[PDB]
Amino acid sequence: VDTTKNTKLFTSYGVKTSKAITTEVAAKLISKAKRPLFVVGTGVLDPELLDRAVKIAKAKNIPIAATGSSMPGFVDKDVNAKYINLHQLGFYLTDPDWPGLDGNGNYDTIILLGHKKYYINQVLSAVKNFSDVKSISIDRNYIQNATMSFGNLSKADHIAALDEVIDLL
Amino acid sequence: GPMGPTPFPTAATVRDWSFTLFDRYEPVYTPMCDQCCYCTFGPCNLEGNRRGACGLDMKGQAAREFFLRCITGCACHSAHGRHLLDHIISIFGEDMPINMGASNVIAPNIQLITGRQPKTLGDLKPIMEYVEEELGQLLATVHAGQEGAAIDYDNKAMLAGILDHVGMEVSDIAQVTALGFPKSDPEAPLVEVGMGTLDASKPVIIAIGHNVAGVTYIMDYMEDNNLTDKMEIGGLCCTAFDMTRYKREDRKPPYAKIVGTISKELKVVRSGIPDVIVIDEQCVRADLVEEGKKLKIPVIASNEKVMYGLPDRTNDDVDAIIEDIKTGKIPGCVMLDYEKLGELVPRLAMEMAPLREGISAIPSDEEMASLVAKCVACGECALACPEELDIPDAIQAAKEGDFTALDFLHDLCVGCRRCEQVCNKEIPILSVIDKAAQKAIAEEKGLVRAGRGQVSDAEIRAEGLNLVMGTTPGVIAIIGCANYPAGSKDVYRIAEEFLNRNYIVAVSGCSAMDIGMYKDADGKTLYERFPGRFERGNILNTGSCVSNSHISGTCHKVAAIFAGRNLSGNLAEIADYTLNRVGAVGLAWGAYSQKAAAIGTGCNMYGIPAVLGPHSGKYRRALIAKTYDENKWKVYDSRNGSELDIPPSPEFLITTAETWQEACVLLAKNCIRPSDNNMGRSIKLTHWIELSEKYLGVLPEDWWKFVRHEADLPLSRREELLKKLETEHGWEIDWKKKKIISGPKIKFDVSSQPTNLKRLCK
Amino acid sequence: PFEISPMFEGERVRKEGMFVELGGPKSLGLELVRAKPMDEIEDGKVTIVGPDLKDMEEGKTYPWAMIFHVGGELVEPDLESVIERRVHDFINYCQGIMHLNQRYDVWMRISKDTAAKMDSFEPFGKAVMMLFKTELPFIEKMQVTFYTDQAEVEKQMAEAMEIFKARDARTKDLHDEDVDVFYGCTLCQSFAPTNVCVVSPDRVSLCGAINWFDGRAAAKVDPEGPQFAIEKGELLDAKTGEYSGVNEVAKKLSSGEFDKIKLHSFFDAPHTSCGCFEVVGFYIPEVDGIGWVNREYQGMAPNGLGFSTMAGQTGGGKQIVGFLGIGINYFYSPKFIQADGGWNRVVWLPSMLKEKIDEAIPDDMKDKIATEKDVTDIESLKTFLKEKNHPVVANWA
Ligand code: SF4
Ligand code: SF4
Ligand code: SF4
Ligand code: SF4
Ligand code: SF4
Ligand code: NI
Ligand code: NI
Repeated sequence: VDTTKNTKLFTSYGVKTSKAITTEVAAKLISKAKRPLFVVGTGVLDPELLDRAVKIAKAKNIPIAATGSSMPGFVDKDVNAKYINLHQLGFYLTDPDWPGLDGNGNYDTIILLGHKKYYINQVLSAVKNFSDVKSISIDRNYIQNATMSFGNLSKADHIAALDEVIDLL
Repeated sequence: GPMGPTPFPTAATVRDWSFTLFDRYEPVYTPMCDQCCYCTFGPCNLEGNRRGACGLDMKGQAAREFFLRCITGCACHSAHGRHLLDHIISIFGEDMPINMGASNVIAPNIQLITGRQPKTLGDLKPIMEYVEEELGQLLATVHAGQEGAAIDYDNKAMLAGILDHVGMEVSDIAQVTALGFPKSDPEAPLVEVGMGTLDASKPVIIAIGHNVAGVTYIMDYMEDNNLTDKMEIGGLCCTAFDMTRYKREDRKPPYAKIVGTISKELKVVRSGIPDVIVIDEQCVRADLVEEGKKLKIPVIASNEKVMYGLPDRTNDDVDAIIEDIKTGKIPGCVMLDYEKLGELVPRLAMEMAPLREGISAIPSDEEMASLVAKCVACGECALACPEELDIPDAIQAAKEGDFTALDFLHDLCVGCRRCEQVCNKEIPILSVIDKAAQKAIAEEKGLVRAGRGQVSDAEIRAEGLNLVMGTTPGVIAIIGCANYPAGSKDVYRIAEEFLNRNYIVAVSGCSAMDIGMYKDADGKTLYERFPGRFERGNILNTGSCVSNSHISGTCHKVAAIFAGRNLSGNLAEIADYTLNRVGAVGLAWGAYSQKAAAIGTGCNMYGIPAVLGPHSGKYRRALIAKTYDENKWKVYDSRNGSELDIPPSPEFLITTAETWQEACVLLAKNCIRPSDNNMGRSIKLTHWIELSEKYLGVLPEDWWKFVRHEADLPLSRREELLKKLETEHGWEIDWKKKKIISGPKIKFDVSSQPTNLKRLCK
Repeated sequence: PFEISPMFEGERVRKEGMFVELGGPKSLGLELVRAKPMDEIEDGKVTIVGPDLKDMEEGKTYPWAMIFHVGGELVEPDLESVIERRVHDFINYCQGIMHLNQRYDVWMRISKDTAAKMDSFEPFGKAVMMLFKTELPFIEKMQVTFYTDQAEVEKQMAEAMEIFKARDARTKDLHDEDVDVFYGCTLCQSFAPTNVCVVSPDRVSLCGAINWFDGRAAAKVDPEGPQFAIEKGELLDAKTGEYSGVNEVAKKLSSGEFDKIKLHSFFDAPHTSCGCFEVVGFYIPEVDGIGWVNREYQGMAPNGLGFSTMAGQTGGGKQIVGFLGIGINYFYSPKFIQADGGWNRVVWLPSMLKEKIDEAIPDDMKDKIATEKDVTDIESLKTFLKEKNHPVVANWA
């Protein structure tokens, strides 16, 4: 289940690179967040991914930004989720004065799950270069532009890692 | 007669309008890299918004890169237009009048930008000149140490976009007037599209590119010798539309066929279908010779832009070239003489068809079984796939006689070969996918409407009434390239959804080809289900890429017809009018090229919002507005000059979307305009709420921000929404009259005239 | 039941995919709206006589007469037809229900899924009545009666024939002196800001979609909206259709672009057109005549200009003297360009327009108007008007 193994890329965004963290470090970083925002994508509609995302969000009462067409999954659920565009969210996160979804203020750390690499990397470029909002990627693809991320994982390995993170939250 | 303030504009003249746009729609930079490779002082690490050795920060670098893409697209359009215009004037004479259609303004973009009113063909000659001169100036800005601020690169990119639109309009006007293209015909002939439309029992010529000059000579030679009934000619990319519009103003069915978009470019070559390949200018794969020589498929260059490192046989005899290509060392030649090319290509195809028989890259069933058994699931192909397809899972499934995963992956794949070059086993994954989807390819047949040209000044008037009486919810312009994230069916789904709700859908480029490819359960396509008129519930295909200048021009005509505004040198006025009143949104789902960037930027400078595919985030620039900041949503009333509030729509000038449901919701929401009356606002709110509920499970949270009047609400759920307004928002409402008496922050007043310019206020 | 939405307007229920066909060519179909005082009208009530939705067989045709009884404080029969003019659209708001034509040519079908889901006619009529009450809020009470017997539908159709004849006669006999208010429309100000429209019983609106009754009903719906009532007040010129109230309202709502607007005039402050006129009218000064061109004419006028060019000079909400935009029913107005001589000034017309508006051209002036078949150039027009004794000959000295 070791996630920090396959730190392999096809192209590089430069010298600065994401940190490949284990399940324990990811759980600690999620539990220590001052104001986390669970940024989720349309790729979470897989039943295992959806169940694990709901459990992760409800474990720490994390509000969800359901970017893309991922809102229909959370309508029947209980987690507080709101819809927003990923590009618009990336633009807003670089603004310290943004009230946010609840109006309580801008966020600190964003958790990413269920995204396409060429899209989330492009948004994270702006987010990580023009702001101080940290990003934790619990997806099965190694995201370079995130502050912390999992390594390249199999789907079964990703499911196991998500389950372990749930049991360690 | 009357001229505006900005004829023949430059970077300084359009600075005010671009800056006004950027104050509301802030630029968002998503850099594609942390380094600069430009000059020997580098490469410079600009990560963390640091500065290079020239003092340029990363925002400036991203702005410069996007500006370079825009000027490259503008240069492509302008150079194609210049070559076409020179050839047309050489053959047909410089005194040929412009015959574009039944219209009052025949060159809306030329009049809007330059301020001139061309009449003949030679009148287009100075305009092109102006563009090229400006290009040089803009190109000078790509040099190191040529600008410090990113806003000054964004303004120059906007200028590049509008110049690009001028170039496309010049090119399309010249080609339509000269080569007898359809002139605003709502009943343009239908032409077959797909790989399953080329009969392999005849010699096959395949034309790839964007020009039509040599293609016209090829068709003329085919027609003169009566070879049209025994030789099949197909077009890839916009040259297919250009060849299927050739002399098709009489609506006779065309013998030319359309193969597909750029994605099919390699796949057809892999199938052995083509017998001769001709390449003109652009959107041409740079390894066609590499994959064609293996199959003995001659490749012929026809333009000085693309010589493909081939020998130049221009001054020679056709028989010697034919003999050398047939049995010799050269896989092709550069044939810059158009008559010689038009004579050589048919004879070469005829003499090569019986000699390349039974040659294709498709593996045998046993060969494909061995190939699928060779894999070890190392994951390199999935890592190198631009669309991130799950190739190893498909190969593992197919190891046990399950060839349907590759069949599914065929539509999503773009035929880019990048997976093959990282496979240590040398497995031709592209050919494996083609073999698995052979039957589906054989089933691929569709119909598309030929390029009508521009929209006539009668259909615009016929549709203005429908747009003001709340029966046409808006205009959706589906354009762009074919680098789709999830296959070519997304554009079809979006177009079908918006046509079912009686929008005005206008299509062009590769998107039209990939929309006209999915027959319905009744065996019909969208172009046969809905007519090609400019009216609600109708879909019209303007034509090739250079036809997009008409779509934007349509918006300008709306300003010049119903408002009577001057077009000559009135970029700011007409752009403000379009931004505040005309409901039109562009959609580029698969844009990859710099031409698409130029077209989108030019549309943005005209005030038309655009939604692009998820890949377009690699363009490094978007334009998004801050909804929460209420001080960035104020205009001036053109009668009082006082400050007036507007609804936050459109909320962006260019943006990206991940899935097609999100694109549908964004397109529906962004058709709203501040000046909409009760009926138009009501119908737009109805469709936006319905789409949001259908594709997101929830209804929007900002709907109340667009309700100025009790007539603004949808008809079906008026009481259900008024109760929510009273309860959730606390608005004051009268129940006997079903009237909102208080609560809106903007009182409805149809006579109000929003403006972003203080120089046009009483 | 079903879902009401304007998306299902192009839904065509084919014969292979429909439960029952109501009305149409083979049978006799009818729809009607009748106004009654608000004491015999029951809201939320549908009366069905004979067979119902569950008592019908597939692939058949039924008469299917529909009668609507409306009641309200400010409801008068003059708007009945106006209500009918919406019925079609409302029927096309119910999913799986197809409506075609109006008056006595109605053709309503029902889909298999919709018929299997409803199982009766009560919810459909209730939804139609709820839409009509939501759209026009002045309708306090509304009731519907559905007839499916052949004999009852024939009786209702005879009554509807007499009612339609009476309504058409009343509409024709209405004039500008039988009324005290005109109706102003500014809905086009979304695209033509300084453009006001005034409609009177003797002058149909610009686009042909609005009449005096339509504007009156719209003003009743919302007096202070973009469709308002104008008090003509003191008449200033009967020949040129000048009214003080209309003049002041035009000055107020025009942002000071045109001070005066003279109805039924061609050169003295004419009506202002945005871009949406069904018909355009040009003035030939060599022949001192007026020609007209409709939107669908792909040919060219004797001056050498088509509809697009000759319509690109009369628009924008301005008041340029010369070309004037009008509708299609304006030819039937008794005071048709009266201050210009009227039909005595029309010199040229396309063949399609003449064959369409034959009912408006007087019997004496029918053989006095040129067509594109007869005249190709201006000299040919002069020769044609010299041969056929057009009254415009006298003005030439
Ligand atoms: S943008 Fe491309 S060429 Fe320039 S430094 Fe980055 S990777 Fe290299
Ligand atoms: S242009 Fe500037 S940032 Fe780029 S390499 Fe040269 S000095 Fe460095
Ligand atoms: S690169 Fe080749 S060997 Fe590796 S997983 Fe892909 S197909 Fe298999
Ligand atoms: S050829 Fe197709 S499957 Fe292979 S990398 Fe390119 S897009 Fe992916
Ligand atoms: S043209 Fe017709 S719809 Fe437009 S403002 Fe005039 S009367 Fe109203
Ligand atoms: Ni109008
Ligand atoms: Ni108009």
